[PDB]
Amino acid sequence: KFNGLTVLPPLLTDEMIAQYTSALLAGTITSGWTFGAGAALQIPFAMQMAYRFNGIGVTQNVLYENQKLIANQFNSAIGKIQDSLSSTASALGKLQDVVNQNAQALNTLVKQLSSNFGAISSVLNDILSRLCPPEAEVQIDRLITGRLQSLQTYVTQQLIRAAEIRASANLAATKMSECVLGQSKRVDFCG
Amino acid sequence: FAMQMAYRFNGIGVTQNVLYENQKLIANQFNSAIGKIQDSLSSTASALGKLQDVVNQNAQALNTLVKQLSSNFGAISSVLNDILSRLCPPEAEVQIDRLITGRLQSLQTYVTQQLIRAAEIRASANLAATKMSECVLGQSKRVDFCGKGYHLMSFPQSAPHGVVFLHVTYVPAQEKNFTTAPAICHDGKAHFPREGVFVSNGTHWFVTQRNFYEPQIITTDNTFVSGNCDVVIGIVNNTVYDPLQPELDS
Amino acid sequence: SNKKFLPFQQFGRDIADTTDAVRDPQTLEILDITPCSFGGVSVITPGTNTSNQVAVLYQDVNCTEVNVFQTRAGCLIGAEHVNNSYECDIPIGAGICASYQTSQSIIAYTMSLGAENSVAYSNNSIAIPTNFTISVTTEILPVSMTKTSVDCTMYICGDSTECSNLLLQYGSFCTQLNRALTGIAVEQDKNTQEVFAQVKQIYKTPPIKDFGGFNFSQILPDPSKPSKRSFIEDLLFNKVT
Amino acid sequence: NLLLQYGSFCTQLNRALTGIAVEQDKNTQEVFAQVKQIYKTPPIKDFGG
Repeated sequence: KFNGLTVLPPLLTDEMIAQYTSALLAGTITSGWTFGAGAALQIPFAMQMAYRFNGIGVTQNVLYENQKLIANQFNSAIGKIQDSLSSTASALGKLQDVVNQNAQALNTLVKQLSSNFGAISSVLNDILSRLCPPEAEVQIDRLITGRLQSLQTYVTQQLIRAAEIRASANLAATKMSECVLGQSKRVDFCG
Repeated sequence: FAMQMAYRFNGIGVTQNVLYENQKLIANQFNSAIGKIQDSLSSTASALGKLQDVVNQNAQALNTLVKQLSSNFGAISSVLNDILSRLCPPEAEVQIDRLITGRLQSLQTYVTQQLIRAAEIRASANLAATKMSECVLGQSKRVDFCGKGYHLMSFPQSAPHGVVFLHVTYVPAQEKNFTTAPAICHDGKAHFPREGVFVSNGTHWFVTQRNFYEPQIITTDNTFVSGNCDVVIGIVNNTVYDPLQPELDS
Repeated sequence: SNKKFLPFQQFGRDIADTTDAVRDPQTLEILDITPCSFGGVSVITPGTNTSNQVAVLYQDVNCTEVNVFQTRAGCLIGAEHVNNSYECDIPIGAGICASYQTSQSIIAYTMSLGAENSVAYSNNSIAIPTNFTISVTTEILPVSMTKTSVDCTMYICGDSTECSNLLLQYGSFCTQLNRALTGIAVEQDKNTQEVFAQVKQIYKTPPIKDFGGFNFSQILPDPSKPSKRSFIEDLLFNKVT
Repeated sequence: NLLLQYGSFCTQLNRALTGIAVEQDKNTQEVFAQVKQIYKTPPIKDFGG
């Protein structure tokens, strides 16, 4: 908090992320998947799903002869997402855990300052005001040895945990390219 | 090789008459695209940033490890041969145990940096080994896994501690608006395209393929019948030509 | 403060054992102890190859505890605010990126995400391309890293018997750093094995290069080089030091 | 002054926590910022029903 543990702000604000996921969203709706290849090409959305049904081997007469049925099975399926989100708080478990595992590892790092590590007192301003500089340099060298080990433990937890998020961002960056900007033939890669 | 690219165009839904009728055009758009790689390499030194960083982050972590030898770690001198020549073996074993405790912590910090960094390269080698198998030795239907655009083929090139691909991609360029329609009444039957979509330049209707404007007369060899007109939203009226009819007309 | 101490209580503490509130031992009132205002100082600069002019980002303060611009990352001093929005050049944080442009100075601006482009959608309008282009992009991936190996005895206790005997008391800290740096250096020969050595045989080109009119001579190997490497492989071997 | 005897243990924990904090702006860069332009919806939402 006041111990030099700053939190740097992200580069892209939450308003800018909601402009990419409108640009990635208004291109999927109006332009098919050709906004991932080259220039975005408008196509009526009833004719986009007839491409999408051709990608899964369903002949596109299934779409146009059942367009009012799929419109009511798609709109009612969006309407069940909210009732699956506005009541069940455990839906966001993978993202609340990212927030929890970092507020845990900072609040373990801050509580290491209250440990004696062999020295007579965990307050560094209480050794300097109660000991002489030949003796005080013995006590302070136990705290510096103890606290620097607590940072190297923390940074090593952060390098390994940020190597887990990068492996989960490159999985998200693959599902953004192959599954939003196109149609995937990879079974159970996209739901 | 002129027949390999006609397989490669069939992989992206472009009918191979686009290739053979434009083979001299693609030969000059492919050779001039290789010729722009060199001018993108022989001038811009920041193109190889992912590979120069692998060399920099390891010469940095060795030259931090070597500079740890010049630290006192609490002992009286960072030179170990100056403690042994200036102290007695009851006292010198106190000073040397501060250097060994300090330097061994500097190796465990270095090796832990190397295990995590070599777990990043292995995750970037298995991504390269996947792009070698799926994108050189084949053709990928995975969008933006092999360069922006519809992918045709790749060519690997070696590189200092790394690999460099040359993803040859197909990108559509010059467009036209068209009034389209998902279906066509002919005799009450609703003709739908086998491969492609219906368009119109404004007066007459044509079926054409999806990724290159190649208009064709709407016949029963392009379209298939399903149902009747009363269900499809947006069906238009047209005549659909029959190839068999003028044969039996004569 | 409003921290109502009990009449036996003297100090108020923090989570990290530092004292957060004290009671004044002459006039018995309660005083907070906030430590004095601090923050990181970041120096936004273009390269010294270009200029020697900088602009200083005081991280996470306000523009009172110090042309002078306010961000959500702190008080940015030395960079001029510009209403225009460009691509990001030197990233600051919370949407602001700085750059060195034109009479020249350092500007700071809310960055732009791309040109706005409304697609002319309607329920019966399709846009089919009439012509194409064959673009050859370049994707550059790391495969291996430098196979190092550190002698754990000669590093710590170099050419010293009196130090190497003290190192044996710690046990197998030496013989597992030589194992961990071998377990890296083995798979650096496996990463290069998996990426390149996938073809079972060594194919080679025919001597007549009639590949439909295409010209692969810029990527095929050159026999005139001493190490038979292509022309683009030789451009890559001179851009990496 | 006692911390300066340990050398560059300070100036590599500030490098390791910067090398994380840079790529946290690269992860959000790679996931979202793939579209080259910013498209926006037409004002009439007749998307087939």
